[PDB]
Amino acid sequence: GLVPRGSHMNIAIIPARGGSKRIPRKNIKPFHSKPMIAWSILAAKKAGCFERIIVSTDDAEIAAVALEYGAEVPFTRPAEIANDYATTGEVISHAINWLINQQGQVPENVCCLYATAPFVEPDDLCQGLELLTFNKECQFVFSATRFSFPIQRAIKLDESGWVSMFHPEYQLTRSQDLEEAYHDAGQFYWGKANAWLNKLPIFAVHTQVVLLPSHRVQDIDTQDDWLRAEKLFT
Amino acid sequence: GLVPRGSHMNIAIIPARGGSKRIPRKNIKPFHSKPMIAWSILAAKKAGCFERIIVSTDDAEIAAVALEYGAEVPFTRPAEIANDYATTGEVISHAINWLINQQGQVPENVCCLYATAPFVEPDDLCQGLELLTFNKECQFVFSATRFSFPIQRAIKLDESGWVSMFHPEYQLTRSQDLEEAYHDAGQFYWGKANAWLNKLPIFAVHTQVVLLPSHRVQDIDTQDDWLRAEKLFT
Repeated sequence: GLVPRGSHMNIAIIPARGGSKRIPRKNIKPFHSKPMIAWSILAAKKAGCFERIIVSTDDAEIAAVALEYGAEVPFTRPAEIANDYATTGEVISHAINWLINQQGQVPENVCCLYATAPFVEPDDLCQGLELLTFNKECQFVFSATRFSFPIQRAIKLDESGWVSMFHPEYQLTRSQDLEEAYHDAGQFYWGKANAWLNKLPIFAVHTQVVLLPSHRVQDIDTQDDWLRAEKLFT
Repeated sequence: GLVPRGSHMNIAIIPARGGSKRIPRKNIKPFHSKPMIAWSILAAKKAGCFERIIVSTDDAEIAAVALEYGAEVPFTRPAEIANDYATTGEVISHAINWLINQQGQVPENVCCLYATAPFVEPDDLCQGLELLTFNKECQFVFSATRFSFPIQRAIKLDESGWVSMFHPEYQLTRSQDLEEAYHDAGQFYWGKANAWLNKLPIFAVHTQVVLLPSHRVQDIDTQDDWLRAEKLFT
């Protein structure tokens, strides 16, 4: 863990908490015959732009699996309570301060990579760094994806199933004429260390995205989702 | 083609035009080793709630394939021009008037089923009828699906890649507190015959939906999409 004199310290933090309600043991449940978190550690390792890849967990079993797959677990966070679910920003800040305070290493660019993100592309990770660093004023870069249907044409259902538009002014508007819309794909978030530390708001500062195609963005929120995403990963 | 005395005339119309720019011959291109339109005719036949299943096309080759798979092609529309792409409503109205005028049969409930809709469930088709008919004032029922990410948190990109929110007032709003949003899945549209004939606006009248789960709603807009949707259909 020597580094070039003059190089910038770029790291991956992979948060993972125990306790997930919908899919028990979600972060270590097998996905295509590895614990789910393995795929994120593996992608971070293959990307080649990180000098450290750390799992931040509050759970000793998850810690064990992360070490098994070659991530660093330099600390274990104390178990969270349900009425105090730590935000991503709180976990990332914790890790950055811990590195500074406990190890005297000052991160510059910090990538939060989700534990459940098995279609993440090593290359998208590196593209995000490059966008973060090329644009001097950029504080964050996150994985995003296009909405597959125009948000302007969204409808709501009343309590009796009756349809109405959210925005009736677009009822007759040409599709070509609707402004393109995107959302957070929920896979990775690069930020400048000071951005995370200062709790800058990602969607309101100088933020860029790496755009992922729809097929690489997969919901894995239920057991039925986990099955369908396994069948597709093969 | 005898019917019970006192029964209501319920039909499927499957529009199909030639000329598709992105996927040539899209409506008859093989999908899992049948022409794409076959899957829609097949589902309509299996649903068991239609007394006629008609393909409305402007193309003799498509007509041939539709007859081959057991749809009726009682007429061929004259080829369209590119500067006069007929709306769904125009095609449906044409077919309904044609049945009345040319054959003296008056449709009551009319289902427009897209030619490219291979994950459509026979049962969803029948559920739509039942919703159309149970609710006296209902003019339309269409296949819809939830947005997978909240539309209120959508972002836009300026010409330099810079992120901003469409609706900054929701920057800190709880996910639980966002109103659920849906969109037209683009698979089928039931309507009362008079609704189609009177050109009633689907999203502004008495309209219901049949809600399809995300995995059954698949984009098939490109050649790469056609491949991925074949791999999944197996």
